[PDB]
Amino acid sequence: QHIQLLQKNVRAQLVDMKRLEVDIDIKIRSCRGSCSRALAREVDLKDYEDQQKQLEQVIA
Amino acid sequence: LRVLRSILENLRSKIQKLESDVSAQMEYCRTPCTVSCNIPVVSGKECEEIIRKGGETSEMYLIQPDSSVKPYRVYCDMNTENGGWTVIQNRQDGSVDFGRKWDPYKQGFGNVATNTDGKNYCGLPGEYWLGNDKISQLTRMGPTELLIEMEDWKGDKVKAHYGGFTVQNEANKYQISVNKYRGTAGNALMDGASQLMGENRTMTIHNGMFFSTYDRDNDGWLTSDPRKQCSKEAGGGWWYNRCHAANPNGRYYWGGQYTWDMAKHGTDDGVVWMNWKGSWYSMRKMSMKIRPFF
Amino acid sequence: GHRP
Amino acid sequence: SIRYLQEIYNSNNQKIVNLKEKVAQLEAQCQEPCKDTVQIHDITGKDCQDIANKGAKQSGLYFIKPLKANQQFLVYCEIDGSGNGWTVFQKRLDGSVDFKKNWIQYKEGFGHLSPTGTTEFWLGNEKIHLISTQSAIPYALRVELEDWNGRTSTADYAMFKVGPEADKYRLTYAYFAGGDAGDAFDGFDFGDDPSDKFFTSHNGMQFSTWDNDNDKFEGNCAEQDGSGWWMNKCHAGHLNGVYYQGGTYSKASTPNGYDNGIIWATWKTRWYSMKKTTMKIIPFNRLT
Ligand SMILES: *[C@@H]1O[C@H](CO)[C@@H](O[C@@H]2O[C@H](CO)[C@@H](O)[C@H](O)[C@H]2NC(C)=O)[C@H](O)[C@H]1NC(C)=O
Ligand SMILES: [Ca+2]
Ligand SMILES: [Ca+2]
Ligand SMILES: [Ca+2]
Repeated sequence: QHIQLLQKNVRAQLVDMKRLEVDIDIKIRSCRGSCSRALAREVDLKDYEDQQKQLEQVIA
Repeated sequence: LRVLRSILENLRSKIQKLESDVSAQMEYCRTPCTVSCNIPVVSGKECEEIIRKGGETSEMYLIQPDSSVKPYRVYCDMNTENGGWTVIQNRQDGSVDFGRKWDPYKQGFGNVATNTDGKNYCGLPGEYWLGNDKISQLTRMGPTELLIEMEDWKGDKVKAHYGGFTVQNEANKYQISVNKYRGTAGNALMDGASQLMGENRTMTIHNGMFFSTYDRDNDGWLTSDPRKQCSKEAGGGWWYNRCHAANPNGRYYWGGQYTWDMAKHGTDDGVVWMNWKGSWYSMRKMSMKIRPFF
Repeated sequence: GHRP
Repeated sequence: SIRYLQEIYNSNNQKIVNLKEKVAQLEAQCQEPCKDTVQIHDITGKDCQDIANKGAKQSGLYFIKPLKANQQFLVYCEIDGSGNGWTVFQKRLDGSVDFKKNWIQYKEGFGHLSPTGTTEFWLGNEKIHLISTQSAIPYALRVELEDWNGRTSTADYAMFKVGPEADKYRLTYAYFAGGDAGDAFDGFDFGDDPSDKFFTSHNGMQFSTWDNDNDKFEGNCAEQDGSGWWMNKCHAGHLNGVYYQGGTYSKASTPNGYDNGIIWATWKTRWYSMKKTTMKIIPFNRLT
């Protein structure tokens, strides 16, 4: 009851994070041509996959 | 269902990282990147005249299309198919933001060129958009052809050649016109996406369209929905219709393949060329070069 | 130089 | 645990809202392109001297547009503390630029221009002609040479003028006006042959390139010595020659066996190549 809608939210927060993670990866990359040095990072969206796919094995 | 705690934990931890990264970069941005592009002596109206005047190397040059126009910088490709190519648009590493407003697309933005290893001249092109005023003026000096090139993350490449290319002035919202196609990338500009059929296809044709930026909607998608325009936040400026088969000025997704749940608005706003790789694939390399036709 |  | 995942959700969901703003701030910070150290000054005129007269004080890149030219062009101006504005049309200093170019390249120019005057280049023959003959005002040419030991010398020529393409951009001047580098344009008495000095002088010689031979030799000087120059048969002064690190070189270091370095026979043996070279012009009345 307190996890029926509560899980419906974490579902959405995974999507937002996935987008934010990607959006930031793009914005930071676009600084490579503006600033002195660039931040070498790596977006592990694989982790996100397991998360969201794993969340469904608790929705059904 | 208590393992849901590890999920929120994972995410909050993710935020700490993201916050640190953004912070570091912001700190790195306290100072800008620099270049020292000493100017080649040989100059001319555009790159075609320059290679005819002996400028055989691909690098940055100064051109003055008209005595009424302030001379400006551009990257000249003197090696691809007969040379004499004036680079109008270039993507290759995602180092430049292309999700800009009308004025930047009008004036031009990005890096024309950067220094090679140790050389005192900028022989490598950077990522940039020459500028709609400049592109318009160049294409209207006389018959102009356009060469569009792209490369995927697998290393294969294709091209789309347009024997005729014209961009009207700002008063005409930079209307684009292209004809005489030939190539391997698929005629996305004139025929729309090859995966579509009927009307869904014709509405993805770029030929004839006006230019649009997320802050200036001139697309072919008439209506009155403010959140439903072809060009949205972070999206690039392009000759959208309703909406696109190709977008060289899209967001630079690393790796190529991308999904709707990665996109800021759930749309394929990447560097796309459907006629070749489909709707959810972002090129590793994309560029646009023009030259006087003969 | 000179060329004889 | 019933209301624990109520906070870890709303708390970091809030952080996202705050982060997105920091992101928006980073975005605004990365809109500008890299800063380019080279810039072109605003002031312009018929030549560097005209520009120096208008108040320019810094040596650097400027556009000039002689009267008869129908389009302006970039040049490196050397402005000293005495209001003199020299227009440099040639510079050698490290061998970074290949000077084995054809007629058109020597006509339009090649190499690069730097605000700091630290690059090799050849302004065009057409431009050199437009500048030195734009009006009735006579010009002067100053040749600056530097050896591999830091010693420098100069050679001045009064009434300097480069003709139009119709006359093969012929080199002409009225008279050597002094300088410790010696008048190499007057040719040099290298050896036994009595027609030595005569065939190695440069005044009145047309310009030559491997593909446009206009010299006084049955052969092709320009092609042999791999350069573009006012060849006679062939030269005593050769500033557009092959750059040799260290200066010293021999006939053994040449494909054709001829002295093709950056020479000035009146200052150094023909087998000694200059480290730095500068050919600049200014209105004559400016030296007097
Ligand atoms: C034209 O494209 C549209 C999609 O915009 C297709 O029409 C409907 O698309 C929605 C999704 O937006 C589907 O849920 C509907 O089922 C589609 N209608 C059907 C059943 O056709 C349309 O199919 C396309 N037409 C073609 C083949 O050109
Ligand atoms: Ca619209
Ligand atoms: Ca003799
Ligand atoms: Ca000859």
